[PDB]
Amino acid sequence: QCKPIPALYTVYVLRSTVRHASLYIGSTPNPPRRLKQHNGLVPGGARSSLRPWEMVALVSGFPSMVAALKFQWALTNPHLSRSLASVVANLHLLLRVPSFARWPLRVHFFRRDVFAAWEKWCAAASERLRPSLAVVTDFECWGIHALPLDYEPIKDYVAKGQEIFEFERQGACVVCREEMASGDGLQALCTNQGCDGVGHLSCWSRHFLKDSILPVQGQCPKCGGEMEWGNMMKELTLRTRGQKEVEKLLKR
Amino acid sequence: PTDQQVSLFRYITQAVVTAPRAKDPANPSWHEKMLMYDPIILEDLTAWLNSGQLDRVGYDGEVAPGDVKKWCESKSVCCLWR
Ligand SMILES: [Zn+2]
Ligand SMILES: [Zn+2]
Repeated sequence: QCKPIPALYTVYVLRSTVRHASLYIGSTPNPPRRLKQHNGLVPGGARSSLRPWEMVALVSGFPSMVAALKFQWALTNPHLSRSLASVVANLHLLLRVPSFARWPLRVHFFRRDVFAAWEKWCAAASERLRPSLAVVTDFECWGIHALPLDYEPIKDYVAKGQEIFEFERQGACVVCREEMASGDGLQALCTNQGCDGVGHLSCWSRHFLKDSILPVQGQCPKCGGEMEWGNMMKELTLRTRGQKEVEKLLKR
Repeated sequence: PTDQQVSLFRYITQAVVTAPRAKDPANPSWHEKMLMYDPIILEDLTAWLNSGQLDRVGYDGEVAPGDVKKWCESKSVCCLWR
């Protein structure tokens, strides 16, 4: 990869309001614009007969566009892995499937009916869904027009790294304790404000996993706070690759 | 899943996670690339696995890209064909 972890990339379930039985499964990093395209207001969409469309639900936090498409196709084709009942159930299984089980994902619902089917299915579910998988609702700006399309929800975090690593306050690693030189390997910074704990990238993975390759949840050694591996990487890749993206965020 | 892959997976895991970490942040190691959610080109990884990285961790022989793809999916590692 050569671009940082996108600020937002979703896989959405689209429904017609003309016909509640017509669903459509796509992906986008900008849900408001893509919904505007599905309803003919912005040029770019794929049949007005079913317009206007709505986004009843979406899954967020795909760490790469490739990943979001691997998921999108996997949900448009359950016969190789239709109705709201099956879409809800296929989504539930895919989130447990090993190929996606450890991804930094969040499930969003926007329609009390569709969210009701999700709870109806989870009540009969075979396996319980991983508790780190946040399932959040947002009914009736709201809905998809509340999701932050940019890197603003981590602006202070990014500024913290811009200080620690520009002025070489990285210190010593907080796992191996060996003093890390500047620009000497990938050095990942903790998320919680007030703490400047830094460590070698492969050391955090070793620490979070105490079998597996990809960390999910974990606690900080220095400050004791909790972090999600997706956020820590979204800052590391932002610093390593997205120098331009960082400048537009902090107005530098 | 298959009775023969499970042995090969323990080696593929080993070779990836024991490879030296990169000293240049711009050119990360394969293990570090997966840690940062990078899409992993199977041709590149499989070729790197057959460069001698499996003979290091004690697996004589060769691996197929399909077996490597099944490895990535068992570890939630995003991969794709070239
Ligand atoms: Zn270290
Ligand atoms: Zn901390």
